[PDB]
Amino acid sequence: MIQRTPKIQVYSRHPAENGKSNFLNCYVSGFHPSDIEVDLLKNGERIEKVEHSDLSFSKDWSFYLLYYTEFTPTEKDEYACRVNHVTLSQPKIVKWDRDM
Amino acid sequence: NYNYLFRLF
Amino acid sequence: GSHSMRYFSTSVSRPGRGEPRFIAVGYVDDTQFVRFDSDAASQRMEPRAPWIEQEGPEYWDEETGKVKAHSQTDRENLRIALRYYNQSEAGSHTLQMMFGCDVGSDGRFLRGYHQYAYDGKDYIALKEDLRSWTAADMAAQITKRKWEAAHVAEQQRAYLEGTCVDGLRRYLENGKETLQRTDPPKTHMTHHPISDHEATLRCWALGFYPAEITLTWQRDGEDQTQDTELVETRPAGDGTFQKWAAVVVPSGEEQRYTCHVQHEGLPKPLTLRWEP
Repeated sequence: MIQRTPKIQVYSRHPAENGKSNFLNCYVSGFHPSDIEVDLLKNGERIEKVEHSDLSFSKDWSFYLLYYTEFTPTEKDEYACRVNHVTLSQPKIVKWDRDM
Repeated sequence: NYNYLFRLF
Repeated sequence: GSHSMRYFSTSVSRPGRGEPRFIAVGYVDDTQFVRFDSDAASQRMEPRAPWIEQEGPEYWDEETGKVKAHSQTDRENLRIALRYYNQSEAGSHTLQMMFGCDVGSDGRFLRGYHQYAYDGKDYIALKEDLRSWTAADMAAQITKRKWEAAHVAEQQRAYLEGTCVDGLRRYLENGKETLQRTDPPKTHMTHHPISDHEATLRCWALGFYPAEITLTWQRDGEDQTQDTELVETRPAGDGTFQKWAAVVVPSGEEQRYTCHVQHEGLPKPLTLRWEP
């Protein structure tokens, strides 16, 4: 039984300008098995109409999903990705850093 | 195009 | 240059909470064009690219049939691996499959693939010659002996050299606008002080297709593969890709470091120096 925790990247589709239309992406990759919970959070509360790509995988058989939602960023609005997987005892939260 | 046939292990 | 078609299937058992979930997904290069999800309301092979919707209703009927068949088979293959490996009926298990073909600039068949993995490990695979099998362990030997006897290699080789290349060639024509396009990366650099001694130089590449790219750091013109952080290429969500590479530079030596971007879409490799 292989068990690999997901690599998590939280990023916008386009370079973020406060008050400009954009997409918030949470990319989870390199995990096994495929069962995974992903939420996008606005200020620690859960965003509703979050869409995700169809389950696919890499040459090494590890899975990757993209979770995305339309958003307009502002200075005081902080966004995070929350991930749970069989490899994690407790959900993992990764803050969106518009520089990273 | 998907292939037509799939075999049991 | 090569083009490629791949179908990726995942079957996941879940004793007590139904029958196996089966998700299948088709790609031409780095572009998804179809899907099937045994949990999708539709229960059809659905389009995921503009240019596939071009296909007649006879395509969608024949393709839905073939993938539902795959679904039912890999469902039984989860039961068989369970017996071969002597595993409890309590545990959830994964069976993944990958098949497809590559064609050259000319539409000439180049190579083909037919591979299974059970619980994230290689199980059985058609070798490069499309005539023989690699079995990862004793359970797969059993499948190998079965398939050697039933001439399954010859059957698969037929599909890989025929229907698979015929389809890929049809898609590369109908999706020419999209699939034979070359979106070059939009580049920039960022600076992030880590300590009093060191800082991170990050080289960004955004909105590029295909996903194949090389970001390399050079110090005084010599390659700095040691101490380069490279993140997995990631999807923007619009069919283009993003990637970055980083080095921890001794603070006050930023000018000694240049970033090199290589991509199918660039006439020449791009160079970026740190500019305050």
